[PDB]
Amino acid sequence: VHLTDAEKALVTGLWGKVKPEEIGGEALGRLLAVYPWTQRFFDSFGDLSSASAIMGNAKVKAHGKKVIDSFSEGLKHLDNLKGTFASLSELHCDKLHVDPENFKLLGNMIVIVMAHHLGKDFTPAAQSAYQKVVSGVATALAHKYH
Amino acid sequence: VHLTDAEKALVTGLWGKVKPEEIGGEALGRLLAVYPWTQRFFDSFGDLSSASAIMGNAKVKAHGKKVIDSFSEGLKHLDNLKGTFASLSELHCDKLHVDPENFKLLGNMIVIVMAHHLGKDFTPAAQSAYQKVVSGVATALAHKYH
Amino acid sequence: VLSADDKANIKAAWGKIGGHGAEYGAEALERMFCSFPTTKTYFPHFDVSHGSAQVKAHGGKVADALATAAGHLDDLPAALSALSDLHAHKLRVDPVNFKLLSHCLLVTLAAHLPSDFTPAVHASLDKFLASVSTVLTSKYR
Amino acid sequence: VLSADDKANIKAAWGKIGGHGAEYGAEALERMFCSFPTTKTYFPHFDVSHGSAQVKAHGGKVADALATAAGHLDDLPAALSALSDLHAHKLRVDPVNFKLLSHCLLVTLAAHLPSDFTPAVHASLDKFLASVSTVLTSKYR
Ligand code: HEM
Ligand code: HEM
Ligand code: HEM
Ligand code: HEM
Repeated sequence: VHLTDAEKALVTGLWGKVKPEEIGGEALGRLLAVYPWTQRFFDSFGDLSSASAIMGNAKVKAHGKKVIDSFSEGLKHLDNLKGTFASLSELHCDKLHVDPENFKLLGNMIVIVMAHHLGKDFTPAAQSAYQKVVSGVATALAHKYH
Repeated sequence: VHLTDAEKALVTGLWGKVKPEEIGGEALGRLLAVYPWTQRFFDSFGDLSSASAIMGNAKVKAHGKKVIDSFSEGLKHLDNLKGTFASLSELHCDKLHVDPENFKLLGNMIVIVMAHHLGKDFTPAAQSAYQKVVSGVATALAHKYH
Repeated sequence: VLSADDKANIKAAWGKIGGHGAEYGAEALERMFCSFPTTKTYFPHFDVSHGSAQVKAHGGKVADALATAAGHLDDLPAALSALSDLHAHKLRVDPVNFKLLSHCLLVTLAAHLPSDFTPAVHASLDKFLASVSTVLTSKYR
Repeated sequence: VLSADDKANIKAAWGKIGGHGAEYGAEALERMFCSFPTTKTYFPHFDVSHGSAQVKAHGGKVADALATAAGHLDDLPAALSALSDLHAHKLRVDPVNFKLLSHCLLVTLAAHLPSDFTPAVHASLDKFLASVSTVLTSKYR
């Protein structure tokens, strides 16, 4: 949502320094391992019975890529995350029944995974910009909940 | 935010059946008693050392009225809670440093106080409409946080 | 932890509930489904219309568990151990939902017991339900 | 509760932190102030600029408390009892802020210990910090 032009540059600059597929696979996998109730939604994914199984699971990795490709498209529309995620908001609410609190948790995993990959380059200022982004994505995903 | 015209009527109808000053004094007082860390913001209010002291405190009751008068004005602008609470969002963030999670907690107290006063008239459908209202007020109050 | 006064308030409140436990549990559930529709998928076989039989029966199970807990304020982890396994390992209930049901039970009690639901009693009951929810979510690991 | 594997992961991780505890605590605090500016008012005397001395000193106090806790995984309420009084009764810290600082410490560890911060270790450390925060917020009453 409201990031300055400079803040947007900070975000998009660092995004070009990571490999999105890795960020997505690892963020989703950490979500499943750190908050195991989230596994309730992924019964079709097969073996999620340990962190090793989760990180070795092809379906988790593939789904992580779809999640992160949608995140990447969000980064190109920071001034309209509500519009950008409207269809996905409907999907998560009407079809999947995911409580919106979990959007915040996955956002937090994306933040932690970015720090894991970027190290000291993920400064306190960079983290603050990314928290604003994931907060906005979570708000947008929760918008069509009814 | 998005309430149908009928949902708005349900909300405003029941609002005309309570005494706002009572709702405000009691919601704020319950906030202070149920979640005591919130008292960190009200050192100037004097004795908040027990539920009895809180409910007997003139400043709490007076402040409860200001809070509820702002809530009442929000009920007249349900299609623009963001604009309606923009100045108060700035106040709570920049001057008061209240974490936005607490807006949700006070909203919950307003809901419980409405049930306390209205009894069976506060139906599951009425509660759902009011949850949408307080969720929207909390979102609006958090909007200008930076 | 729960103070002596908390325990007094919880005992007093649950005495006032008495035979209406199942009614209030059913209503708490109905309120949760209405305000927070995501919760309905935990009970796919339920008719969740006002006054339905399966809702009333399940409300009774919840009420029974809470009554037993109210007589076990000093050993909740032991008393709620079997239910903690069921909700975490089997049902995999999202922890947010315990907060949702607790809020709806408090709404239900306020709506039914206005003379008894004082601010002090409300504060004690909020702690009681939060303590119960804590045990019920303790075992994701 | 913390499993045997959790305890193993927490011990391994804190061994890897070793002498850098104060640095990481200071950074966790800086990250919290930057991402969540509401938290700054808890420390009105602080210069919160990058590398400030009071932040480093307080980071060291937090690090010391966490190191002691990591050697007390089976008696956290007893070990953190004095700090629970300070944070609830005196500082009246909003419980949300413990989640904020815990997240920032995890960010800090991921940024500094990439080889060691595996998903399994992350899950264990999240439980450790949540367990510590629980004790620190246990005493509002
Ligand atoms: C940053 C937050 C999130 C984003 C951007 C996101 C994005 C997506 C996308 C792009 C899809 C694919 C839809 C399609 O291909 O048609 C999807 C599906 C799905 N999402 Fe999410 N999601 C998020 C959070 C969550 C969370 C927190 C959960 C559960 C805890 C969740 C559960 C699911 C499930 C179960 C599916 C269906 C997967 C399948 O059947 O293949 N999502 N999401
Ligand atoms: C529904 C949510 C809320 C509404 C509608 C609201 C509204 C208001 C209003 C109208 C004022 C008066 C400003 C003025 O007179 O210039 C105010 C001040 C204040 N608010 Fe809130 N507020 C809400 C939530 C909270 C929460 C959750 C807290 C703290 C936990 C809080 C703490 C304060 C404080 C400390 C003041 C200054 C009081 C004084 O010095 O007299 N507010 N708020
Ligand atoms: C105060 C908190 C709670 C208490 C005391 C409680 C108690 C119980 C009890 C005693 C049972 C056993 C039912 C039986 O044997 O027939 C049960 C089952 C169940 N609970 Fe809970 N529960 C609580 C919170 C929740 C929440 C928040 C959810 C989900 C939103 C939930 C979902 C379920 C489901 C899906 C079942 C299985 C129902 C069936 O198969 O008939 N519970 N609960
Ligand atoms: C892992 C969680 C935490 C730990 C282990 C911890 C530990 C400590 C310790 C050991 C002290 C004593 C400092 C001294 O004696 O000089 C302290 C003080 C303090 N803590 Fe915490 N704390 C935690 C979370 C928080 C949070 C989330 C906040 C607020 C956002 C906070 C605010 C404060 C403040 C304001 C002081 C007094 C500082 C001073 O006067 O120098 N703490 N903490």
